[PDB]
Amino acid sequence: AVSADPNVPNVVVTRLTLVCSTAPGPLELDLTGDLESFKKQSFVLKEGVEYRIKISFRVNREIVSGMKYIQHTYRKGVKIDKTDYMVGSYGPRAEEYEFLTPMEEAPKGMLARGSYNIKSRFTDDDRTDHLSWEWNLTIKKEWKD
Repeated sequence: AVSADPNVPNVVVTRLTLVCSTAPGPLELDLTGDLESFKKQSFVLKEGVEYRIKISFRVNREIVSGMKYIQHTYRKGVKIDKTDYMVGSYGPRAEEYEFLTPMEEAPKGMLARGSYNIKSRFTDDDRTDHLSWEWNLTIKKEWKD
């Protein structure tokens, strides 16, 4: 044989970042080992600040011509917004990359405050789903003001 055996996927969501240029820092959601530790807590978000989201993933085996990112804004148990994000063709170079979603205002309002469960399924246009999990988003008044 040659080198070590595969028996492992080549593309998996390594982490999720949330830059807002206002909060205390980018919320990093690890998605490789402890995945059930996110359903116990949530990321404090602002009423509706325009924040961008960046998904990270390592590719060290084959190219993924058709990387996609999904996210169902589950609210009160019911879905209120879920869509896919066409990324592009990714090839294995040496390490992982970082996707970047444009602005995204959160739900604001005296009632909008609360935890919002989200279903994200990062899949590729090949024949399966690389990885998928679920994290909640707690909206508040001001995390730094």
